[PDB]
Amino acid sequence: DIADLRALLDEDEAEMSVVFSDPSQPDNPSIYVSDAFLVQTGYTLEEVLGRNCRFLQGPDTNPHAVEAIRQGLKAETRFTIDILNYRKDGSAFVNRLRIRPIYDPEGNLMFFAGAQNPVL
Amino acid sequence: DIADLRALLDEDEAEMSVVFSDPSQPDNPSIYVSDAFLVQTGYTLEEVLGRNCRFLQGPDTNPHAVEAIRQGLKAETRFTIDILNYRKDGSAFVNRLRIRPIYDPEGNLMFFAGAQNPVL
Ligand SMILES: Cc1cc2nc3c(=O)[nH]c(=O)nc-3n(C[C@H](O)[C@H](O)[C@H](O)COP(=O)(O)O)c2cc1C
Ligand SMILES: Cc1cc2nc3c(=O)[nH]c(=O)nc-3n(C[C@H](O)[C@H](O)[C@H](O)COP(=O)(O)O)c2cc1C
Repeated sequence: DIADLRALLDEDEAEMSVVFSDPSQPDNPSIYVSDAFLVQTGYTLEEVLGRNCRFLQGPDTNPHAVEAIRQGLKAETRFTIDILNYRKDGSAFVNRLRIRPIYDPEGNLMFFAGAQNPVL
Repeated sequence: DIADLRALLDEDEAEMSVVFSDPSQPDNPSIYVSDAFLVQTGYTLEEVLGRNCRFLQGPDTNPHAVEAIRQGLKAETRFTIDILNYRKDGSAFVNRLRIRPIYDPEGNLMFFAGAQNPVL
């Protein structure tokens, strides 16, 4: 039996590119990625599940934006950042990335939710 | 924001005593316990959340039934066992315990769900 991770999505996220990660696993890997994510990025589920989402970054991604995300995750707070991301075919797009922490009833950090929106 | 763990309950479990545990944490602690569980066992949420459910066992609990549960968990399969359990006030009851594993989209074990039913 498989956990319905999508039952933890916000209303805005249902038709969105969204990723859930497990920060209690080494390197905070994705444990769920929506079909919209896979469509936008050009990957199959097998290519990305269980990997840290940094594979979306590429040669012109700003390293300070990457460090900003890393510190935002450590802060365990809601944040949004515009970051240059890349599809499997090498094409680049500005990604408005919104991340929020999700806690268990004890109050321990449980998951991160990250929603991607191409900036048009 | 808090994960709706109860959104992973089976239909029969909603008005039941149920526990979810996190086997990736040391000693497989409870991360969710229903109000029906707390009512039947006589505990407050603070007294039991984050503890392994073996606190339900007591002086006349059969140690082979305990070992059976331990092996069933290692097997990652659905199982049910009748085991003598105890409330905080020391009173004892026969517990028909049903446990099932819950996996993530990758297929890795994610949670255990355990439902308690007093045998009448
Ligand atoms: C749920 C989640 C979703 C993420 N989505 C993206 C994303 O869409 N694009 C991106 O560049 N980084 C994303 N990240 C950030 C990377 O996974 C990583 O945290 C970032 O590169 C900083 O960590 P690092 O310095 O170890 O690489 C996401 C992180 C999480 C936890
Ligand atoms: C989700 C879950 C619910 C459990 N519920 C009970 C229970 O109601 N009564 C009980 O005696 N053991 C219950 N257990 C079993 C104990 O937590 C523990 O696994 C058992 O005592 C065997 O492990 P041990 O030999 O380390 O004690 C439950 C275990 C899990 C994972």
